[PDB]
Amino acid sequence: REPIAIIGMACRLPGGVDSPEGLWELVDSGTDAIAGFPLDRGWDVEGMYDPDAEAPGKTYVKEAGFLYDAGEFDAGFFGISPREAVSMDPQQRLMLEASWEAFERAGLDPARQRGTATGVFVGATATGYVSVPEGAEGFAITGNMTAVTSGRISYTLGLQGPA
Amino acid sequence: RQRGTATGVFVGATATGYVSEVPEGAEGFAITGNMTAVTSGRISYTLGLQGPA
Amino acid sequence: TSAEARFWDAVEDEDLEALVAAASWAGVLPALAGWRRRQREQSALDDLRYKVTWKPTAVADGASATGTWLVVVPESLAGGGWPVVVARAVDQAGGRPVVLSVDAADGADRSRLGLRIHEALGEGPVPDAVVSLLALDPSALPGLPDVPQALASTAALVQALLDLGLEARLWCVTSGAVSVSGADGPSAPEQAAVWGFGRVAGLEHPHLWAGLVDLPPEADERTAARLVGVLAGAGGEDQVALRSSGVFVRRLVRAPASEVPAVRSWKPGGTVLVTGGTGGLGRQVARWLARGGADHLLLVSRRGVDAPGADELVDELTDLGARVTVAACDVADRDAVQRLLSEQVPSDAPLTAVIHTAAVLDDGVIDSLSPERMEQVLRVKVGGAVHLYELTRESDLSAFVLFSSFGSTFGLPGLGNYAPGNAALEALAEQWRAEGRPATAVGWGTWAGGRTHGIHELEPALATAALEQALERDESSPVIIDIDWERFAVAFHAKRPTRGFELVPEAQAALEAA
Amino acid sequence: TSAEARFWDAVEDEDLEALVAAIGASWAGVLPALAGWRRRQREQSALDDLRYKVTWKPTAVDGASATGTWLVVVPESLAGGGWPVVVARAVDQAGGRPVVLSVDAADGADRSRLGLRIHEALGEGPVPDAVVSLLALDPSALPGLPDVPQALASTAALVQALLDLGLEARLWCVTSGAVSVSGADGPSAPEQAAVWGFGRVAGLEHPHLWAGLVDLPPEADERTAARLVGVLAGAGGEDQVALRSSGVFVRRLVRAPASEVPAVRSWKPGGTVLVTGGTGGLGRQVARWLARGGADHLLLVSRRGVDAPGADELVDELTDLGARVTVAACDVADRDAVQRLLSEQVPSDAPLTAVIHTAAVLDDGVIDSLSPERMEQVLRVKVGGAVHLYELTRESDLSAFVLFSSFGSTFGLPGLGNYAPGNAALEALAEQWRAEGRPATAVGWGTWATHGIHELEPALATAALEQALERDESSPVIIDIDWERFAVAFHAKRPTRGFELVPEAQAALE
Repeated sequence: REPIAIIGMACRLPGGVDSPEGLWELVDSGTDAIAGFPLDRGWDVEGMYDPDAEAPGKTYVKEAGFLYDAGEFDAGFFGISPREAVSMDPQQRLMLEASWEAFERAGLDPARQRGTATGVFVGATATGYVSVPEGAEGFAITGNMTAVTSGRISYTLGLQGPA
Repeated sequence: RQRGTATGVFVGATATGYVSEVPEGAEGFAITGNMTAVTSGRISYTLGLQGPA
Repeated sequence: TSAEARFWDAVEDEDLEALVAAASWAGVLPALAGWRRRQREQSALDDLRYKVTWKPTAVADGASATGTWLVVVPESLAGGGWPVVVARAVDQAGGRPVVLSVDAADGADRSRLGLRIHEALGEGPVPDAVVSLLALDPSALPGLPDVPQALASTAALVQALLDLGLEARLWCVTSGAVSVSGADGPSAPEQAAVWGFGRVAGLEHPHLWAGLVDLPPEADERTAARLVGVLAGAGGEDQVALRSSGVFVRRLVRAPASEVPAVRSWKPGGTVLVTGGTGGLGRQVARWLARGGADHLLLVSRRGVDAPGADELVDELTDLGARVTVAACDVADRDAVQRLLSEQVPSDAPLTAVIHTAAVLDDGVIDSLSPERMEQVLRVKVGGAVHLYELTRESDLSAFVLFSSFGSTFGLPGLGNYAPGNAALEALAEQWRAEGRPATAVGWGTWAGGRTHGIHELEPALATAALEQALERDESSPVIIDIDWERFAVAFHAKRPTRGFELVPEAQAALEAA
Repeated sequence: TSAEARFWDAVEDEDLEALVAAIGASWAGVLPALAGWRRRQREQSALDDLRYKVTWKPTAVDGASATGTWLVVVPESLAGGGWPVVVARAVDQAGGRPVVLSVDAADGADRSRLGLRIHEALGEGPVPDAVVSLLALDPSALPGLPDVPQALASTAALVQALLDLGLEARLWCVTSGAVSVSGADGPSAPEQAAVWGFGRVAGLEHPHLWAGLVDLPPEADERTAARLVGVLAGAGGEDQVALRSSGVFVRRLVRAPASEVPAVRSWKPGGTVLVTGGTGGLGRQVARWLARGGADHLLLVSRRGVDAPGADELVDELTDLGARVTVAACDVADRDAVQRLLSEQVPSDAPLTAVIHTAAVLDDGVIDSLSPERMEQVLRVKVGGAVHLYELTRESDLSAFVLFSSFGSTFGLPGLGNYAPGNAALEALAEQWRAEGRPATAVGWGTWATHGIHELEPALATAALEQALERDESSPVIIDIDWERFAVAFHAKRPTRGFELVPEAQAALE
């Protein structure tokens, strides 16, 4: 029952949060980050509204918590081509940058974790990003597999513990 | 007789395209009925198991 | 595909012999051709329809305050709320602020404000940016009540910077000028008029004008830091609004009324008052209402029966089955409007709707505009609508239509003494809907008869039918305009680079191909 | 979604209640025919995805530097004049050392003798850097095996003789009049086109050894010989080029633009449709298509006839469609057997209107294991049968004479060395017969019913053939390619620029 030290953290949450201190500033200031649905995702934001809960395919909710920069990613840093990046689920992309940052905040050079017994335990679900660019349907398969949300971190950083 | 016991349920499963057309009113059932998490949790619910699913 | 197109060609032409090869079709074909005909008609009206919207954007890690910043603050507020936090934010962002307190009379005057600016920045260096908080005073201009202090101060500050010859970019800040969501309160028209002015100032003087930025009701160090972050940041966005939620940017988006169901029916009953009813758009409104079975029409104008064509317009309207009354009345005079709403409206035909299309044109470049020229325009545009709204409170109206313009929606050069009044009408409608009244502000494009650098003139038949559909759907702020995005998006982007048309796919396609 | 989209969903789902709701009783009879029309349009879009065509792209060429010694292999008939003299000087001009090895027809078609003559020509000196072969410039047939061209037997014996020696030099195979770049350029030679079919397979089996193919114009020239060495020694990644007076051209596969307009030249069948290999796999599918289209008499031919595996089963199906069937056990390779077949079996009331050549021997193997005897068996029926049928049917105005080629010829696949040359020869025969004012079509077929290449459903394949016949489609390529995995696997074996104009293949590699 040994206590487990938290030595690094990383996050991107609604209201401009991209770090643990940004999250602290949000709750310390008592800020409400709920805002309008994103307008750059092909959603029929105008047509989907209806106050009647029984209306099919509609929603009575007009605002929620979003990462309005969910598609922003340094593909080149992780050796991912622009076309693989487009067909890659943003959940995998967000996990790659957050994982890199969390190791850095722990005072750990993420590249010195190559070949270590470092495990990756991720909670995630399939959210239908692929509802595809030419020459990237193969990339779209692993790029949208829920198992690869954890596995790609171990692959990219050469971690040898379970993902 | 396993109701109320510390019985865990560990399932390896992936979501498939069973439901993308469901009966009227059965929309609530379509949600839990196609959640990969419920593939394990349903066993614990139906048999009253108290360990993690 | 061309096979699918050839199928529809035979359906629309109603050719049975061609369709069977490509009978039971005989009874089906005219019902299918009628549905396809109705969809083309609906598609024609929908192409004209847009709406202003606020795009939530990611909060950027803004750059430092590069250089000395002149923060022009009004005296009325003094160092208390917003002025204290914005100066502290510029200071902590690596910049040297120089606060300048200004009188209400000094803020309105061009030459007096310019002298005060040269006096404050005299010893120090030439600034790289100017941040004006003068729009935060909600009071009216002394002597000229229809001119707000916010619009007059913002006009005097921009034209004073041209006289002084300073290169510093001007960022004008407001609070409650725009409403980004339902929860957000209705917009203050005295501050919304500054946004109407700012879009025109942006096009006439692209380097001088940096942009507009709206602030939440309360002041705080958190939003002040966000403010200087967007002013000193990379930019691109010249119309932003800061709220608790984060950052919002003004956008234009298509608003097709096809999937939106037709709530309520446009049944013109009783008396429908139409200001400017003897000529221009009001004359086309009168024709539209008389065709829809209007009982009584009270067409108003400051000329009345002596207006050109009023003699045969009344004949045309009574021939369409509609009782008509034409009266000479200055809508800017509250007493005249009160007498009109008691003598001219009959008992058997009570007032059910008002269509405000009254205005006086006095166009000129920002450099030539003065508060005196603004008062004449705002007296009838805003003042008339305020008088007609306040005097018809007890009456139960079905609709109150304010005629706005594309000059407010996005702006054009020369419309600096035209767009502010239209923007104040849009904000007035929001205030009236918050009180539970059926106000509607219509962002109209140019009409046939009465600039084609992409903006095509609207055909009155399409324009009135698009207005009718919007009324039949409780649309708050419909934008009705015929735009050739292939030419307009490039022409507007050349005058001033903006991302306002980013969510119109035809406009974004034109910008990428360049 | 939109109102037009909702309309088509109710048509496909065959939901009458939702259909009248999507628009403003007689719909019951309309809905099945309309949904059937919508189904044929989806299959037409799938058919459009199968169409490709081999084209020749002009390319710019500037004094390339040649290195090492260049072994120029040549037939003994042409040595001393023509192309062999000007090519030997062009390599000497560029820096290289020519070694013009003159070889006769007997030593040229045998790998042991050819390899021994190469070993003796090179001698104790340094190994060559390039091997330029002019052996394909022999138009004669092999002695005793008339269906094997000297050009093909020599090219096969050369690549395998070089493998036996293990010289590591890059083999550039030169040819003349094997390809047509501009249509009116001139019809191709089947003996030399077979060399390209062989060459594409050799390119994938031995990528380092095989450098490529270069077609030459008819008359020899100093400027053309200079441009020949310019592309061999030059830094050009083009393995299939053709030189003409106009300039340099490169072979490219490209999607054929979709029809999208009525094909008002309906496939009108009648009389007698001769079909070789009718009892076989592809032959049976063609017979089904013709009998369904409304043929009068289908003269199926094969080595077995009625005593085949499923001949009685096929005849009992075909009779119900509305056509008389007369199958025969005659070998298409023997000329005397075809002469008597076009009189004893074909009746006078229904004369020969069309010919569909689909006969082939089931032989396939790697380049190393091939021999001239093994190649005679395949080319006896594939090429030999086609020329015998064409020459005898000259006294009759045919509607169509389709030849069944293959994807192995169009782009090549390893292990098709005794298969692709015959298919490439058919392509050359078709353009030679079209020049004579006769109707001919060489269809580069895919697999019917290998990775990347999906099997074509026979119904969709015969529909593509029918639409190609309705159009005056010269050499259509009909195949279902999974460009994503195919273009990567093809590049892994041999990096090529041939699939550059196909957007799907170009994207796959990036």
